[PDB]
Amino acid sequence: SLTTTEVVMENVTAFWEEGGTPVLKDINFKIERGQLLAVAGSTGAGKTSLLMMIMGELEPSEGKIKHSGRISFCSQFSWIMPGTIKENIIFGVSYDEYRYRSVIKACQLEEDISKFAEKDNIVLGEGGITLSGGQRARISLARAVYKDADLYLLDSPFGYLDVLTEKEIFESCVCKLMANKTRILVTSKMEHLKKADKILILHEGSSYFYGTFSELQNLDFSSKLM
Ligand SMILES: Nc1ncnc2c1ncn2[C@@H]1O[C@H](COP(=O)(O)OP(=O)(O)OP(=O)(O)O)[C@@H](O)[C@H]1O
Ligand SMILES: [Mg+2]
Repeated sequence: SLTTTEVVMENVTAFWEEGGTPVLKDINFKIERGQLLAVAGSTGAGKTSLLMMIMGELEPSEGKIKHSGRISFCSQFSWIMPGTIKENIIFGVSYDEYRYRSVIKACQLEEDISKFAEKDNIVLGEGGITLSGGQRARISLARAVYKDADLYLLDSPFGYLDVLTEKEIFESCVCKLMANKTRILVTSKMEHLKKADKILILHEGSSYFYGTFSELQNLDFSSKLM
């Protein structure tokens, strides 16, 4: 009877356009501190909107959202500010060389940085147009992981990566480096769902499944979707 709960949603319904159809309807879940929740579902299902509710950017019309803590958010827009790679990753936080190194290794940036003589000190322009798609994605993830937060909201960080790079980062970063952090990972990959503490599958704004992977194996659409 000591509770470890970090995020709760109870009977949550929300509208982006207050009057039409809800973007999220009757959503219920809870995440305990240090757990990984995988959020899956087709394009447009409401996955990012769910993260937005957690961040206070979308308010419910019904229900309650409970969370107290610092959030770090890795958006679908893999964005880059003018400045160095190092400056992009640290992004206004205090510098901790041990932490910085652990994050660049876990996000598979070691080999990319170590390529130039100027290492991670070379200035990027806004957009980081001289980087590869995957470099931009990894720098964006590294930024979110470097922040010292209580809840990590990782919105499909692996979209632009090849399947081998994605596997290595999911294992080193999400599963290992962040093992004791509360994480919500938007992903529909079945291998990732296996490793999650809990799973929420959304469909057209409603909950299609919520529970453990063993509870999912016992039941489908998810096997088509993943
Ligand atoms: N800020 C917003 N204002 C108005 N409508 C929005 C907003 N954000 C999302 N929507 C709409 O709500 C629906 C759900 O969008 P959302 O971004 O949550 O989907 P998603 O599950 O993240 O999809 P994807 O996998 O494509 O990223 C979409 O039809 C989208 O057009
Ligand atoms: Mg999205």
